[PDB]
Amino acid sequence: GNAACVIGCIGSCVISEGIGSLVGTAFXLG
Repeated sequence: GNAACVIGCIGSCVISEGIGSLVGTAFXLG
């Protein structure tokens, strides 16, 4: 997980509308 993914995870759970933001941090990868 790069530093860029961390910043994205901050607003990934919203655009992804997943179960939990904690899981959105994984999207940072792919």
